[PDB]
Amino acid sequence: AIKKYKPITNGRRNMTSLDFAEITKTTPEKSLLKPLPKKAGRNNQGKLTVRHHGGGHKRQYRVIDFKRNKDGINAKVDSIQYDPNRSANIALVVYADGEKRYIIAPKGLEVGQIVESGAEADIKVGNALPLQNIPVGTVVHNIELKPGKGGQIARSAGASAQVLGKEGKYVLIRLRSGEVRMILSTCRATIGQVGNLQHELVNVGKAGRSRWKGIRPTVRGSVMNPNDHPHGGGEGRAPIGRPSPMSPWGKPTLGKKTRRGKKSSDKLIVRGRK
Amino acid sequence: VKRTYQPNKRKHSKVHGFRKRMSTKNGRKVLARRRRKGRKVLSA
RNA sequence: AUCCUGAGUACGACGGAGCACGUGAAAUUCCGUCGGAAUCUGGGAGGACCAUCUCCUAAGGCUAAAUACUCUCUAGUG
RNA sequence: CUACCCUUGGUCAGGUUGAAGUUCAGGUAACACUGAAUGGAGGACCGAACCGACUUACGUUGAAAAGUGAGCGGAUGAACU
RNA sequence: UGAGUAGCGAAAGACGGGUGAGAAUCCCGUCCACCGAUUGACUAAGGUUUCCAGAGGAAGGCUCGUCCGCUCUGGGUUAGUCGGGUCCUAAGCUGAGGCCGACAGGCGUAGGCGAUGGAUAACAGGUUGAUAUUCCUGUACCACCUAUAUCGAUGGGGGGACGCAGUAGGAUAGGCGAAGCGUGCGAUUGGAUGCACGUCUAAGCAGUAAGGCUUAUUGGCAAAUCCGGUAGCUGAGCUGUGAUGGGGAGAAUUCGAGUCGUUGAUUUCACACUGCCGAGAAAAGCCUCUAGAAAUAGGUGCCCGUACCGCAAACCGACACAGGUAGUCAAGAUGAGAAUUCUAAGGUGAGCGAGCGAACUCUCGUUAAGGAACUCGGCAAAAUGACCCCGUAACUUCGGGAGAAGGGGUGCUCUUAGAGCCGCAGUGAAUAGGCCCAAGCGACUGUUUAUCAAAAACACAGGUCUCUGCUAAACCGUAAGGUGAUGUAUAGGGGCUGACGCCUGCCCGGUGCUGGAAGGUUAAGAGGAGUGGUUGAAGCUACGAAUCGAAGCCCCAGUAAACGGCGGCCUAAGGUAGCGAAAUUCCUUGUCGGGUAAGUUCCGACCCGCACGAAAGGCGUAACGAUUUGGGCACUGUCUCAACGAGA
RNA sequence: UGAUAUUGAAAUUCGGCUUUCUAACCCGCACCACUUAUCGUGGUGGGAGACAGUGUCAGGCGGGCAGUUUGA
RNA sequence: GGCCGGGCCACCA
Ligand SMILES: [K+]
Ligand SMILES: [K+]
Ligand SMILES: [K+]
Ligand SMILES: [K+]
Ligand SMILES: [K+]
Ligand SMILES: [K+]
Ligand SMILES: [Mg+2]
Ligand SMILES: [Mg+2]
Ligand SMILES: [Mg+2]
Ligand SMILES: [Mg+2]
Ligand SMILES: [Mg+2]
Ligand SMILES: [Mg+2]
Ligand SMILES: [Mg+2]
Ligand SMILES: [Mg+2]
Ligand SMILES: [Mg+2]
Ligand SMILES: [Mg+2]
Ligand SMILES: [Mg+2]
Ligand SMILES: [Mg+2]
Ligand SMILES: [Mg+2]
Ligand SMILES: [Mg+2]
Ligand SMILES: [Mg+2]
Ligand SMILES: [Mg+2]
Ligand SMILES: [Mg+2]
Ligand SMILES: [Mg+2]
Ligand SMILES: [Mg+2]
Ligand SMILES: [Mg+2]
Ligand SMILES: [Mg+2]
Ligand SMILES: [Mg+2]
Ligand SMILES: [Mg+2]
Ligand SMILES: [Mg+2]
Ligand SMILES: [Mg+2]
Ligand SMILES: [Mg+2]
Ligand SMILES: [Mg+2]
Ligand SMILES: [Mg+2]
Ligand SMILES: [Mg+2]
Ligand SMILES: [Mg+2]
Ligand SMILES: [Mg+2]
Ligand SMILES: [Mg+2]
Ligand SMILES: [Mg+2]
Ligand SMILES: [Mg+2]
Ligand SMILES: [Mg+2]
Ligand SMILES: [Mg+2]
Ligand SMILES: [Mg+2]
Ligand SMILES: [Mg+2]
Ligand SMILES: [Mg+2]
Ligand SMILES: [Mg+2]
Ligand SMILES: [Mg+2]
Ligand SMILES: [Mg+2]
Ligand SMILES: [Mg+2]
Ligand SMILES: [Mg+2]
Ligand SMILES: [Mg+2]
Ligand SMILES: [Mg+2]
Ligand SMILES: [Mg+2]
Ligand SMILES: [Mg+2]
Ligand SMILES: [Mg+2]
Ligand SMILES: [Mg+2]
Ligand SMILES: [Mg+2]
Ligand SMILES: [Mg+2]
Ligand SMILES: [Mg+2]
Ligand SMILES: [Mg+2]
Ligand SMILES: [Mg+2]
Ligand SMILES: [Mg+2]
Ligand SMILES: [Mg+2]
Ligand SMILES: [Mg+2]
Ligand SMILES: [Mg+2]
Ligand SMILES: [Mg+2]
Ligand SMILES: [Mg+2]
Ligand SMILES: [Mg+2]
Ligand SMILES: [Mg+2]
Ligand SMILES: [Mg+2]
Ligand SMILES: [Mg+2]
Ligand SMILES: [Mg+2]
Ligand SMILES: [Mg+2]
Ligand SMILES: [Mg+2]
Ligand SMILES: [Mg+2]
Ligand SMILES: [Mg+2]
Ligand SMILES: [Mg+2]
Ligand SMILES: [Mg+2]
Ligand SMILES: [Mg+2]
Repeated sequence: AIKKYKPITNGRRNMTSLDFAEITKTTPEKSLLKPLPKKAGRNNQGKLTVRHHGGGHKRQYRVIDFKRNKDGINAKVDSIQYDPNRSANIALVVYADGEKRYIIAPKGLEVGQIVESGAEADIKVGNALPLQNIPVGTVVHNIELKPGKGGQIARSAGASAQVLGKEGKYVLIRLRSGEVRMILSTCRATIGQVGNLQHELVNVGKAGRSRWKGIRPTVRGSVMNPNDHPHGGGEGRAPIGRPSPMSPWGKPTLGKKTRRGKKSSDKLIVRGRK
Repeated sequence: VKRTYQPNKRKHSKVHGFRKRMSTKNGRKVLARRRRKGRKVLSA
């Protein structure tokens, strides 16, 4: 659940945190870690191309099996662990042959539970199957967009999608955003909903806690100078002062759609959202 | 108060040294200009 | 004059450039895109264009000299 | 030099307060809930080093092309290096 | 010229003796004084001979100079083990082939380079004018070589291997004491026979150790007896040896004692343990698995750095410049303390002096009576201040406010809390919060105009809108390639608002955005009816209307935490709640009340809002503030009104 | 946003429209090899497909950026 | 001015 701190300081006022009661092991699995140096929003030219990234705690990457391509072998869930690199918790699963892997922790998954993947797997939480063999109405997560590439959709905390129907070589799915779209029937998905549902409930509480997460402060355009931002300048506070609010790079930024035309996925998207 | 020049042998050689000048066409242009003018010192 | 004589070439449209020439009565030369010939009864030019006449024979290549310059060298000059 | 960032190191005399939890003693059908103890949280408090630069005095052909004296803000953090 | 004028760069010196042509300034001595969480000692960077000795005094040195970081001459830096290379990787840089680009070039794979990190064998003593873990002496260790009698990965696995805070312990360094033992001294100032110190000794090699942790079968590219699945290891310190050696308070090359108590780390065990969320490098060295294919003795061990300065007279500041410069060592008295004051170790007396004791300037101390009358403003100063014990309001988000406020105590001696003793005064010095009432702004810690602005400005946690289905959107780049992200709608970008509480009204006509209708309009292109020039014509040539032909625009709808607007019959609609002479009110010192003897400021009201108003948010709001504003207590040379004293 | 080139085969329906196909082109998809390699190239599947992307031409938007004007 | 029913397009003394 959510822990509500007592207002012992002005910083602690209204601050909340996860209690981490689902985390059964507090340290990662050594053989599955990899270094992850920070980019701080800077590209291969050394130039900042995304604002507000930098600093934050040191983090090691956990190698996650998004593919779930180890078919026909049972795996026991050994522990649920904290992953600094994503909003969901992860689960260390041990296969019957001794291979140890990390998977996204589904809601309700428990230590000692047996998960398996493949066309013949049962419809149970944590099992990964092709969308061809998943019944209509099933809630799934970690959905592939291309066969064998690994799950790409519905991976953050609490994420899910529901299977709607089968139309030829595609399966209809309603995604968490509300979009309804077709996905190839050979693409795999995992049964259930991603866990750690209380992740979005955290009241960060203070600026420094944002800093620990690598978020650098955002400066509003209205308090810049005209050579910095379309909203810059003016004496005293100013309203927008042009027909549309603008991004720092000079493009309308309230309601203007940015999805590009003539994409190959237009034929596959039946109903959109966001 | 702290002044602008804080000497550093390594920094000075890596930014202004001979090999750094040879490393780019414009650095080689610098060396050619200094040889043409007749400088005793071509680089660090 | 029986056969041969440089083909995606010449050329044309659109967009440009180079020609003293700013697209103009703009020939003549070149580039991109797209189209695209004729075969000595042939082809090109003579400042739009047509006919006659006149001159030439593209779409392969090579070629000294007269010309440009002086970090230099040798001998000199103002 | 300076701004931001990346990798890898270093530093923060002392004093104060006393969050969550836990134990005990109650209390209960159960659970709330109460008291003591313990516990040691915090961009927490006072205050050296250290980092600043609010006031004032001096300096203004300066000791100094931005400083000095006296107080002053922060000082386990969005810290300083 | 100004002019023998300003200055001569933070400070304590005095005298004796010496040297010399010449001495406040050089050397030596005694006394005095300054620093001492450092003005002491040692590393790093940087400088690059400034280091040492002898000689010198033209110039340099803010004076002098016999002296010198200056000049001349001659010297000085010694490593198998220290730091670096012959080891390892991070960021980053580079990059065979490769991808991309008018050229030049950009990017990138394997690979490589690259410490600020990982690995890694030497300690004690002595010695010089100048070097020393480098030279010498003593005692070691490591790698390789030879001589005299299983090995295995450029493979697998393990390990290396890691945050932050707090707690209780072990041990040791260090401090203090008694003098146990030893070594000096026992003093003409009244007295005593007591005063002053020392009490050490490494690596290595042995032993020990408080502690701390904890059989079978079958995926890791082939195999595994290893790892994975299933049914004992570490460890500060101690003791001995090292060493009948060395060092020693001292005594005359010889001799000279190394113990008891107490305290006890900031060091180490050790990121051991516990807790927490923000979840905390890599690679090699190393161990092991598989495929696969000894001791002893003697010897050998390279390159680079090594002087000196180094919180500065040698570095960065043009200077022998009141500034800047990473780490380490951390004594005594007092104390919570690395605060304070005085001292130790050790260093230093500051590269102009001598007088005088005017004005004036600067720094400092005191001040009758009064006590903010000063002034824009209590600016500055004064006052408060440590510890122990009582006691403590409105308000509140129940944490706070709070050290609220306001009181009391403190010296020394003796007896077991009392009894006394002394002063004007007992935290007797130094250092150590002033407090209260009220209003505006911003919630808060934080950030900002290096060098006239620190704030009410920025940020912020929180809110909302919007974009984005992943080769995401957004962003850098011509591209390749990247960031976003090794993320995936509980995610990422952009706008606005700015904790929290109660809330956030009306208008979609206009503009923007989003979606509809394919009706009008339009380009390239297609389509060729027709015509002019020329040759009755073809033909060549210059033009040329039917019509087909996208988006956009026009049209329709929606959308205001989009841009905006919120009346004077007109409109799209005419301002809801709340607030209001306001950081907004021109008139204006509005009017009334409060506060003062007197109040253009302030507080509370009124509404007549020139010209408030609901996320360019409205109204409140505990806590917070080197913020702005009004009042009060304390307190004072701010003032009446100036006087005296100290220093420059 | 349209035409055209790259750019191919069949149909349906009114020079177009529409559907289907695979073989060009594409895949920051999978596996395989070069090869101890998240680059690249090749191979094989899968996806997509005459679209997309790119060249040329044309119309539109375009203070994002630029050169300038804004009298006496 | 073009075209269509006022709207789009066009206009280098
Ligand atoms: K989370
Ligand atoms: K040395
Ligand atoms: K409107
Ligand atoms: K509208
Ligand atoms: K009013
Ligand atoms: K107003
Ligand atoms: Mg952002
Ligand atoms: Mg902001
Ligand atoms: Mg501004
Ligand atoms: Mg602008
Ligand atoms: Mg503006
Ligand atoms: Mg304004
Ligand atoms: Mg020919
Ligand atoms: Mg031309
Ligand atoms: Mg021409
Ligand atoms: Mg012409
Ligand atoms: Mg021609
Ligand atoms: Mg220290
Ligand atoms: Mg604090
Ligand atoms: Mg410093
Ligand atoms: Mg600053
Ligand atoms: Mg100061
Ligand atoms: Mg404070
Ligand atoms: Mg403080
Ligand atoms: Mg003069
Ligand atoms: Mg005189
Ligand atoms: Mg004068
Ligand atoms: Mg004078
Ligand atoms: Mg004078
Ligand atoms: Mg001086
Ligand atoms: Mg002293
Ligand atoms: Mg010397
Ligand atoms: Mg002199
Ligand atoms: Mg010398
Ligand atoms: Mg490269
Ligand atoms: Mg190329
Ligand atoms: Mg190093
Ligand atoms: Mg020496
Ligand atoms: Mg690790
Ligand atoms: Mg502990
Ligand atoms: Mg200490
Ligand atoms: Mg810790
Ligand atoms: Mg030395
Ligand atoms: Mg010196
Ligand atoms: Mg001096
Ligand atoms: Mg100095
Ligand atoms: Mg300094
Ligand atoms: Mg201490
Ligand atoms: Mg002190
Ligand atoms: Mg008085
Ligand atoms: Mg008096
Ligand atoms: Mg009084
Ligand atoms: Mg007055
Ligand atoms: Mg007055
Ligand atoms: Mg004051
Ligand atoms: Mg005190
Ligand atoms: Mg008393
Ligand atoms: Mg603030
Ligand atoms: Mg602050
Ligand atoms: Mg300033
Ligand atoms: Mg000014
Ligand atoms: Mg200031
Ligand atoms: Mg990437
Ligand atoms: Mg704001
Ligand atoms: Mg506001
Ligand atoms: Mg509104
Ligand atoms: Mg409308
Ligand atoms: Mg059109
Ligand atoms: Mg058209
Ligand atoms: Mg007015
Ligand atoms: Mg008054
Ligand atoms: Mg008022
Ligand atoms: Mg307003
Ligand atoms: Mg608004
Ligand atoms: Mg006062
Ligand atoms: Mg197009
Ligand atoms: Mg402009
Ligand atoms: Mg110009
Ligand atoms: Mg005029």
